[PDB]
Amino acid sequence: DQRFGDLVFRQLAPNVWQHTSYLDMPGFGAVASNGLIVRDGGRVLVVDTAWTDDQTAQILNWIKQEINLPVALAVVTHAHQDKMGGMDALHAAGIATYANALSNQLAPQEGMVAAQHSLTFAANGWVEPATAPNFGPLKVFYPGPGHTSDNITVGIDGTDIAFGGCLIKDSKAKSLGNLGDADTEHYAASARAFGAAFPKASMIVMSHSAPDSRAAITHTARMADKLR
Ligand SMILES: [O-]
Ligand SMILES: [Zn+2]
Ligand SMILES: [Zn+2]
Repeated sequence: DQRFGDLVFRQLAPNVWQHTSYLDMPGFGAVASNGLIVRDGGRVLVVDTAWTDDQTAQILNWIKQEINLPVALAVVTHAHQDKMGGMDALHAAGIATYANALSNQLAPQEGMVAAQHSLTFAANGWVEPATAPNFGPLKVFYPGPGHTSDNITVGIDGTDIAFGGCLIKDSKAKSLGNLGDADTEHYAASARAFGAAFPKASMIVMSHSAPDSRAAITHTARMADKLR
């Protein structure tokens, strides 16, 4: 771990880092949320904002210090604050932003600023390529409704890493976290669909646990079986 102001950064693979930010949300403690930073040749790609604009600007500061290449785009994985709370900071920095069309639709009512561009998805869940131009190694997949109706996931080609966002919790988790906007009927199938989309990913990264093996997926799905 690298502490940088109030955030934490951890290298996961040669061109991949996890960003972590915290929100002291009254009645729950200081909640960590993780996203990703990927160097693709001469540019940087970001998955998820931090909770706030200020924290997200700090992610960009860390990138400037440690990588020193332009951030070409960011993709955010649903319309909750931990994933989209820093959209304004990305826009102020001139970064092109992407989210599930449904996330952009939901953003205002969730108190979020929408991304600039909307991703749409084929019936099988893979992103429609025209809507994710220049995504390089980021392979975006909609696994079905789970943690939220709009949750999306991202594999990183050239690595063993797939990012489940808030859909997936680690193999030791006692709960599925914030289910306030969850789809209880479809959660288990959506967790399993994420696993099936990225079958060779041995490192599973997620919002509210440290990186884990694929047991994160099986355990999450087995816990989600109890929601039905
Ligand atoms: O979330
Ligand atoms: Zn969420
Ligand atoms: Zn979350």
